[PDB]
Amino acid sequence: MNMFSSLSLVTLLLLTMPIMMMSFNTYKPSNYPLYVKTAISYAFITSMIPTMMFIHSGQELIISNWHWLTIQTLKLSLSFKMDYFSMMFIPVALFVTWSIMEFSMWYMYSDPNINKFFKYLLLFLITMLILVTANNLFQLFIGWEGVGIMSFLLIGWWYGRADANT
Amino acid sequence: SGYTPEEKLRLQQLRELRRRWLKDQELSPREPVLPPQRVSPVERFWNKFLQDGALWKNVIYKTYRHSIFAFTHVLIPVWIIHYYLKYHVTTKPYTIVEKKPRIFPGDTILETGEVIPPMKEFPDQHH
Amino acid sequence: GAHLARRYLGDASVEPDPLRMPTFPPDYGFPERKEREMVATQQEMNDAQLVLQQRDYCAHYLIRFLKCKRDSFPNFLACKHERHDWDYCEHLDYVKRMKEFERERRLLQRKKRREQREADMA
Amino acid sequence: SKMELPDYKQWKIEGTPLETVQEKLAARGLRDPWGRNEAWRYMGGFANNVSFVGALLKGFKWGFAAFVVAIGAEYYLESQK
Amino acid sequence: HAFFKAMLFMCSGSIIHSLNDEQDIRKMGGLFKAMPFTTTALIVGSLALTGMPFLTGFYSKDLIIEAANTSYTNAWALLMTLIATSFTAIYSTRIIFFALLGQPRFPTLVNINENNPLLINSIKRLLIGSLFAGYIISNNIPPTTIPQMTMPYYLKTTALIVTIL
Amino acid sequence: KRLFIIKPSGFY
Amino acid sequence: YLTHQQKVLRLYKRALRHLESWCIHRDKYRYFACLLRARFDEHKNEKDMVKATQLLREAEEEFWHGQHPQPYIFPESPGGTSYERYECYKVPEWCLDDWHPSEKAMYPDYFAKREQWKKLRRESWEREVKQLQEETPVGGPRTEALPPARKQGDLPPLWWHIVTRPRERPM
Amino acid sequence: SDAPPLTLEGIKDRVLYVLKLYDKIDPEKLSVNSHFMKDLGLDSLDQVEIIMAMEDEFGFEIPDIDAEKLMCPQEIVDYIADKKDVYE
Amino acid sequence: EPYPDDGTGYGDYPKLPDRSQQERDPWYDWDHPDLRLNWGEPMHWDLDMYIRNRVDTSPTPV
Amino acid sequence: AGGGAHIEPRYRQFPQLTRSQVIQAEFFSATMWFWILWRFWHDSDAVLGHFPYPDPSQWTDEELGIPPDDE
Amino acid sequence: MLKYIIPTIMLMPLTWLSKNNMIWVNSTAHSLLISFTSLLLMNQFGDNSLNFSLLFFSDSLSTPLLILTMWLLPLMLMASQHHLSKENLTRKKLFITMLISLQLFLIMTFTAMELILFYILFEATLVPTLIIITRWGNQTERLNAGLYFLFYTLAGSLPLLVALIYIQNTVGSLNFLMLQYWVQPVHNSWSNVFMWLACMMAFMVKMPLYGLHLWLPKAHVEAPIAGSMVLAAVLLKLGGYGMLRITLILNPMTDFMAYPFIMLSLWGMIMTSSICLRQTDLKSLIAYSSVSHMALVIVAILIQTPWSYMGATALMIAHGLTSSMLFCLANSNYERIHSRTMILARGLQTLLPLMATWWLLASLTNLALPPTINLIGELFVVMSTFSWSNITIILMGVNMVITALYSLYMLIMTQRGKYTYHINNISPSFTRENALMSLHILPLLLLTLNPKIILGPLY
Ligand SMILES: C[C@H](CCC(=O)O)[C@H]1CC[C@H]2[C@@H]3[C@H](O)C[C@@H]4C[C@H](O)CC[C@]4(C)[C@H]3C[C@H](O)[C@]12C
Ligand SMILES: *C(=O)CCCCCCCCCCCCC
Ligand SMILES: [Zn+2]
Repeated sequence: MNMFSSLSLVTLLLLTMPIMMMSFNTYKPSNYPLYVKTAISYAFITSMIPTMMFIHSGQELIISNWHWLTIQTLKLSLSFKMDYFSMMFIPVALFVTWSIMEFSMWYMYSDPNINKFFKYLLLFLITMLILVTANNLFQLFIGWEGVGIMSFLLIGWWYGRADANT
Repeated sequence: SGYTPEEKLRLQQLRELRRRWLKDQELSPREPVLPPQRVSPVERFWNKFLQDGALWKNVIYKTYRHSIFAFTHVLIPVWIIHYYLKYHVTTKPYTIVEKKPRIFPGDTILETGEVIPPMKEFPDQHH
Repeated sequence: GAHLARRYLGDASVEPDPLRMPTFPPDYGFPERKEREMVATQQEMNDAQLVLQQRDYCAHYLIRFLKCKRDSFPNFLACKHERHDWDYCEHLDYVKRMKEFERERRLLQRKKRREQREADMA
Repeated sequence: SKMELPDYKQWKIEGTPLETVQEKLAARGLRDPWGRNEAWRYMGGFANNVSFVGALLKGFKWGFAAFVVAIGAEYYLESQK
Repeated sequence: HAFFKAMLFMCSGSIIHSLNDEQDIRKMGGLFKAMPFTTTALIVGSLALTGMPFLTGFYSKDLIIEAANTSYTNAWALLMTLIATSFTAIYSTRIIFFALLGQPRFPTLVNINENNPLLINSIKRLLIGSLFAGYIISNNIPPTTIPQMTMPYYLKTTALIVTIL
Repeated sequence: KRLFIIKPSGFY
Repeated sequence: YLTHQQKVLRLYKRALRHLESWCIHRDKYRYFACLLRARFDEHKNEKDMVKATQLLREAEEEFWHGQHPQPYIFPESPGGTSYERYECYKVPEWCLDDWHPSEKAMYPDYFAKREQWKKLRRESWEREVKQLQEETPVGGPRTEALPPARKQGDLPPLWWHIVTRPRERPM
Repeated sequence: SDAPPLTLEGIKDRVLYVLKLYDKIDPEKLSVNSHFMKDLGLDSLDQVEIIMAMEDEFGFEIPDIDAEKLMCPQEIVDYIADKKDVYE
Repeated sequence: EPYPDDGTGYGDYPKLPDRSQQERDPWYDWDHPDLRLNWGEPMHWDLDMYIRNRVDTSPTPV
Repeated sequence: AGGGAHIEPRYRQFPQLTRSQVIQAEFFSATMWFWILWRFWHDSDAVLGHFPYPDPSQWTDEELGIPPDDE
Repeated sequence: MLKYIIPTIMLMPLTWLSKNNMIWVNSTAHSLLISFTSLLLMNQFGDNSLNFSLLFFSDSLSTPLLILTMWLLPLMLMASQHHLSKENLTRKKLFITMLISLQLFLIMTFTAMELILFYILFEATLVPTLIIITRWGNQTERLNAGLYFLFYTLAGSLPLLVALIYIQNTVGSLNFLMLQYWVQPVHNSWSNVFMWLACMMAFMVKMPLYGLHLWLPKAHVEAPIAGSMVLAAVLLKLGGYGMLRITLILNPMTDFMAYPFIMLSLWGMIMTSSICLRQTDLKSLIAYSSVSHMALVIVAILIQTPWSYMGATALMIAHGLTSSMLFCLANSNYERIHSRTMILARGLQTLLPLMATWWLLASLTNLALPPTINLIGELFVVMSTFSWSNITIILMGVNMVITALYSLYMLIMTQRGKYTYHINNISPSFTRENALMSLHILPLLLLTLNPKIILGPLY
């Protein structure tokens, strides 16, 4: 239970490490696109371990780690569902994202704000995983709206282009 | 009906200013005049250790980059999560709930030694 | 499907309604109708956590196959033989639920002959 | 650098589909001035190109060769031991 | 779908950069040999989308049509799905024909380069995944339904026939 | 061939 | 206002582009571009001015009915896929007057050189103002375009922004 | 963008290289300074095709308010030069 | 042309044609290229509805 | 960016290639066809048919237990 | 509550007895210390409120409104340092005196245990607010704005005065604690209909209710930056706080008397949100946003469910920080271009990269991006109104669409696009401007982690 649970949260925690370091804890902007890409790579490996266990014995568990808010008889706890849908989709999304970030290092190489672009590509992934592993609707709603707003910023990346803002 | 004599003269005059202005937009070898940047001794070791190509050793260097990454980004976070899960989350009821394992006939329960009788005879056939 | 044209473009009271499958009297009509046996009675089915719909009759076939998968791991290519056994059992189960289609279809073309025989007797 | 433009006296319309345009516009008393401007698209490496069926069949000769040996390879240790 | 749909965009992205940010297929073509690696993945993915047998996409796309045809479904809705599957091949062939076959319509001075290791590896991994992902997932996910496998000869290959047609 | 990129003051 | 010559020339420019979009293939474009080129030659000798207009109003109508529903657009034009894609990178030049010395010293040559242009503009401005006011009708200016440098030394009036406009590909 | 910057010499070489497959301008008579109405006497509508030829060679499309004003193969270099910030 | 004196409050504000800013020469040198206006040009009563990010009234092929 | 082989953009001509590009590009194409061919051989039932479809027309009225028409 | 009243009074001597060049430093510093001490009001119990004395008490409804009030005073002093730069010293120290006197009336208003003491201080806030608008407004319309802001409030406040006194002669006490135990039901008679309106219309005007809102676009737009911040951050919540209290003694008549005011709010919510789509003034656009957001508070208070009250409290606090932040962002542009027209300065993200980040964060909270307290408050009101009537989801869903349209339209018309060519005085963002925005958003974002402290007495 400990290995399955621990490896199923480190995947969500690892992806946030590049975002936290953007508060000027390790200032290496030139390496950030590679730093963010490598983080996705290790997230995929850590995700496979809980995925294999589900394939092996069908193991499946909930993780209601943090009690956030109790509205009378409605207790909202940040809860992660690790089941068929999440165990199988999480490796795929990270595996695909792994390829995209490596591709972006080349396609977006000349962009003056490639660091900002790789922060937004990583913010979307975090919100997608919140959506995927959500166990209660409110938490799902957090990710549901999260992907929507990141899509807005990425589409309007070239904000001087009036057609992009539209 | 091309350019009137004035228009060609103006364009050339502007083009003489324009292409001089763009020439101003170049940086001398000294530029940018960066401040004195400190280099950590750990950085000095690898810069002097790599130097020439030496493709054979670059395999280790990537391991050093990955060894640190697997330490600060995997080993440290998993220690925090396991400590958090094993002593604060699991010490409260139903915070972690496991779907009970799928039991099958002809198996032994590791906890009580119970044995589930196998299924009846199969009236099966070939192909 | 092909009989759909026979119920939409053609006659109506010949094909059996999928939602009104045989309401005719009980097994009477076929001498010595038996009862299909069940191997995993109540607890074996509710111990592998089989899906609510999967455990129809071949649960024992499914339970046997799921036993191999939990054991053959990481050899996922294995257990191919057991899957075919479970698939074949459902194939027979599909034809059995398909016999009742033609079975009632002919019981309808036979029921109209008596209806038409009496109608035209005068 | 001083990139070198290939010699221009090598764009021959004849022997290419652009020539057939000349055979057509001649029937009405006109010529294609830019036929030699588009000539570089039909000659050289660009000359000829696989069809749609051939494109799908890319790298099929080797794969079938691996298949025939592969199935036979399995057959050897199939009914031997 | 994630494996090969993502692969097509990256391959499409490769064509865009080489042709100086040109996305109109009416200014492409003759790239089958100029960029063989992008061509391979693009053709590989375009086949995965259309549902070639035994290729990531077949193990999900075709299983749906078999279940759709053999279910208490809506007649008109079923016809739309089958007609759409045919439309998948038509516009997929539009991408291949107008950007890989024929003669190049693109301008004269163009940098058609594909040797960048980042570009190749990004496509390569999905190219591997675009072929074997369907087989691996389908043979590891535990069963959760009673799939239908007996059907008329024309309801087990309609997706294959319509796409070829 | 390094050109000067004009940017708004990033110091403040 | 456009001239009757230009309108025919424009309609010829559009027709080939819209014609090109329909054809796709270069070989078929030449076979059909010439025929369209031929049809203009038929009335190219027209000198009626009342039937040339009549055909032109039928030339535009013919073009409109058969115009492409998705004409090709070069990907930096008003409608292309990269139009204004770099306007976010086109910072003005006056923003450098607000730079901090700690970062202005990063390019000692650049800003020493800049003062030359400001002097070249601050001293030249009064001459540029004088030139425009003395080459204009008493009522006021009647068209666009400005007189170029008449004598030596003086630069064209209203040259600063035209010369110093942000580079079209800043980064 | 990985596209090498266009050099001033490169543009002019490309311009003539375009105006040497026309089959309507004498290769031995056209130079950097060669009008289309006053020196070599070319058709007005041929300018449109000449302009179209340049656009398909450089990508960017010239407006039909200054393209008409360009009948001087060198001037085409002048216009293209001051549309891609080419100074050398 | 003043707006009709129907008493809805338009006053003596010119009724310019209901043409979208997208229907302006994209190649002309505007004072405000994004909005396609000339400094001092009287502005349409609904200029904020006819900017390029909003209602467009350009001719359609059909 | 990356290795940067820096294959110069040539003028009107066929773009330059490299040995690695063609070798790997052709490599997977062979793998795709081998994978299609290999899986077709072992399990062709999953692509054509699993179990023969029993025609209900070529049956009898006895296996279904249809009572005699004369009662 | 004397531990917060006396320090607030002592800021006035501090300003007047401080050095001529240290008025801003001293007032800002000591006002931040008073804000810090206000965190002691969170000693709240699950059964009883924190009752200090016969005059003052602080429950879970008053506490969040007190902390926002005392936290807002330091931020108003930072925002005022620019336009009060060529002002003579005596008038600068009078301007600060009005701001301090306004906070003093506000904290006592939010803690008055007696509803007539609540009324006096409730009305006492008009005097300093009117003086700030009319004496330190930049336009000629400020004089007309004060008249609208004054007579709209007094047109509804005076009937409330009569109703409150009538209640005391009937019940015997206007002490709030007593009313919780002596409240009697209200019969359905014409006399009680006008007792209901008199007790409520004084607060509808201040919320404001749709129809009775014409003063807000005139007062919030002509007021100086400090006036707008307090006007939209706290003074609008005076109406909300009033209803949450006085609706205790209006049951069961609120069941049907609320219908006309729910349709004005539910529909007026859509109308005012739509108005923001076509505003030519950036400050005016933000003013109409407050009307749309406060329409939810009126609905939540008038349907009287545990979820509606929880949402209303979080919405009032959430809107207080957001509305104040938006006014500050709009003023930074004004301090440079000196014009409120929204279409005059564009593409500002190219000249002020960091200020554009504040614009994005401000806009996202305005459109209720989860899990911000803006969404938590709005979501709870939507859940409660659905049970009130399932059809209301249509109106509160359409409002969500319009709210996102005008919030991002505001973010696109100023920050994106092409920079204005003829504007060359857009200097970089001062540390004062950047720190002013960070103080609005950081507490707003931090409250998400522990939001139970802004959910009101019914948590
Ligand atoms: C391992 C990865 C890729 C380098 C490689 O090819 O091995 C390299 C690229 C840049 C590196 C990161 C950046 O240097 C920034 C950080 C620097 C510190 O050493 C802490 C880890 C830190 C986050 C590094 C972890 C890792 O070594 C990184 C991510
Ligand atoms: C039963 O429901 C059949 C549904 C199948 C619908 C698709 C029919 C396609 C037939 C195409 C003609 C092929 C004739 C060989
Ligand atoms: Zn100012």
